[PDB]
Amino acid sequence: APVRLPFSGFRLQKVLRESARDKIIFLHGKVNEASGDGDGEDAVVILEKTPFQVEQVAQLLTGSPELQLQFSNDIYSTYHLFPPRQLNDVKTTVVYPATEKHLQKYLRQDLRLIRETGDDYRNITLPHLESQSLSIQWVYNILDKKAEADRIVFENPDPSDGFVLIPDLKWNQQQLDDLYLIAICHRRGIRSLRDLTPEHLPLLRNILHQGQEAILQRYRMKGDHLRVYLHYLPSYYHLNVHFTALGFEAPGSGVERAHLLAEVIENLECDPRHYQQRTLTFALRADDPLLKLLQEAQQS
Amino acid sequence: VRLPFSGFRLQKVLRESARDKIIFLHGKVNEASGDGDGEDAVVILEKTPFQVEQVAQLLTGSPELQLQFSNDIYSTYHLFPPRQLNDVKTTVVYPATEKHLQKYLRQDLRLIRETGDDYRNITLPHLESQSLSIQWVYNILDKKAEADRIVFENPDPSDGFVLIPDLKWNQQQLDDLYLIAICHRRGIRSLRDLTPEHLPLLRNILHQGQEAILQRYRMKGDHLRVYLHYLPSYYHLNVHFTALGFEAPGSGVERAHLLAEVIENLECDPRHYQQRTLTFALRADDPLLKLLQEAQQ
Ligand SMILES: C[n+]1cn([C@@H]2O[C@H](COP(=O)(O)OP(=O)(O)OP(=O)(O)OC[C@H]3O[C@@H](n4cnc5c(=O)[nH]c(N)nc54)[C@H](O)[C@@H]3O)[C@@H](O)[C@H]2O)c2nc(N)[nH]c(=O)c21
Ligand SMILES: C[n+]1cn([C@@H]2O[C@H](COP(=O)(O)OP(=O)(O)OP(=O)(O)OC[C@H]3O[C@@H](n4cnc5c(=O)[nH]c(N)nc54)[C@H](O)[C@@H]3O)[C@@H](O)[C@H]2O)c2nc(N)[nH]c(=O)c21
Ligand SMILES: [Y+3]
Ligand SMILES: [Y+3]
Ligand SMILES: [Y+3]
Repeated sequence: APVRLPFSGFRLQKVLRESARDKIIFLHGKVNEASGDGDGEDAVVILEKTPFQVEQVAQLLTGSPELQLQFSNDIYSTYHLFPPRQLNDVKTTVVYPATEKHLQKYLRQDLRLIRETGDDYRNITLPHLESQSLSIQWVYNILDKKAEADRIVFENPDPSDGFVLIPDLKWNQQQLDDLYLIAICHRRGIRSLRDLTPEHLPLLRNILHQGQEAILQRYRMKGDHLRVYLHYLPSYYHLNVHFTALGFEAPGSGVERAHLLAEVIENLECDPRHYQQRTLTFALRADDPLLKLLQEAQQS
Repeated sequence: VRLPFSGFRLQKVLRESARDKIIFLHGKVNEASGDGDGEDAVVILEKTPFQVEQVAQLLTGSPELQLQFSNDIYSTYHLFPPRQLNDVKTTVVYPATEKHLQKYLRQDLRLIRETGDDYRNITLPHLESQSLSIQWVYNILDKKAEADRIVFENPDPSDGFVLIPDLKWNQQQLDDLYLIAICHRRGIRSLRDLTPEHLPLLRNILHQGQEAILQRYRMKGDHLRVYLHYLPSYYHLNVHFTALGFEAPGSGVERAHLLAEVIENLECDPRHYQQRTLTFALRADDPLLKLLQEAQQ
């Protein structure tokens, strides 16, 4: 049965980000303005065109589609095609209420690289962690079985080395070409790559190997078809591991943010304090006060 | 108004990108008309970008949604919009030749984790017995070709390099800035050949390359993603310099290795790149792939 948006009204305030490459748009709206004090609340709505399902397209092309001709020369032609309902799914994500930090995170990237030494992290980034971080209530809801419980693909229930593997928020689950799952560990308080020590080795291994094996069983997708990594910086500071189809150029899979789990494990095995001592490189928005702070300590 | 053929039997997905929302299909057409004799067609379909005004108006109307899930402040849905937002850009090549098929065909990729032993025992012998020609590189290094495109050169034959635009950058804007640095010293095949003896050369590429980009384009270094491919397509050490804001093809974690970190790894771990396992993707029809998989079973 069809539902509604979880608020009334949407009045556009700002296009936060738009891209013709992946055909996505991120909108900041005011919602629920006819109640209470009348100022309404902030919501983010993300709309993304979906990947094609090849069998449905071939079936369309076999018939008489609704078309307009845009270009035509000799053996080459371009049309505008207007498919029937089934091919028209738009993937819609809603963040509501959206905080100021959400609004900042999605906004128009003017990004800059920074190389963060271990000491920068300990002295500058860690103390200012709160401002970088979004609520992880959603993570607790999965781990506590209060949301997404029927989406769990695999769970190792061990309170220290265990994890839950679920389809990622970004994936609409309708085809395997952009397969994307997230694994969140049961153990609390591992903020990021920086907290990782050899004590986490059994946890990391179970994520990598039991995650791959669960994906093989559920989706028939082999491990050499997967690109499995974490982000630094993450947006949610509870360790989370992304399992993506290798054939999908996943957004956020760039060398300036993604770190392969197999390699994180081998670094820990070669070098116990690798993630507390070494320098990690990532991108921050140009006006991010953390950037300013990090730049300042990099001469002063 | 009509497709230039009738009927479509799918033959192969030649290529697709679930990130770019495009697919390239080889079909047989006219199989159930004229003769029975099917002709070849390529049809490329691409989703269209959103227009702000159409989306804002759809959303104020409280629209047509099917819940995927919700958790806390987060929820996701399938939305089936009115016709105006559903446009698919459809490109037809008809009749298609075998040369068109070849142009779009792309092999699927498979991941491989190459040990230090794997490289010594399998990969390097395979490389010794044939690779893509690096004549174009030699020709640049000694100015027979592309001397009119040089952005910067350090002539030192051990520790120097030429910095030049990459062929795929049309140079008309900074948004997609793409340059390549090629070292003067011969016989550094890739990352696997790197030792602390290369540190002067790596540091030069990083530091003088950023300088050059700064004087040439006014682009500061913290705007730059600077890295090597592994595997490279050409086996003569080359470093890529792209605008950070450009999500460049080949800058993914499964291929790209930041130059600054490669330098720091050498400082910390002299033999890193001969001993440690490196991870890359190969085309499913690459002879090296079956070689490595056989070795590893
Ligand atoms: C709230 N929530 C989040 N996820 C998942 O948790 C991970 C946290 O990663 P993370 O902390 O490493 O960093 P992110 O910046 O979040 O990575 P991310 O947002 O992936 O950033 C990478 C890039 O993708 C871009 N992006 C964000 N959404 C989309 C999208 O829907 N489509 C496309 N094409 N790009 C998107 C974004 O601009 C950024 O450059 C992410 O994978 C979330 O989807 C959730 N998964 C489930 N099942 N349930 C939830 O309630 C939930
Ligand atoms: C010949 N040439 C190349 N470049 C640049 O040097 C860098 C080498 O990087 P690299 O050695 O790290 O390898 P790639 O980035 O994979 O390179 P790439 O050239 O993309 O190598 C791949 C090629 O093989 C082809 N290819 C890629 N995938 C497939 C596939 O799946 N199937 C088939 N059949 N072909 C494929 C593809 O068309 C492409 O031409 C790159 O940035 C090049 O653009 C050149 N630059 C200048 N200034 N002058 C030149 O003459 C010149
Ligand atoms: Y108020
Ligand atoms: Y008021
Ligand atoms: Y089927």
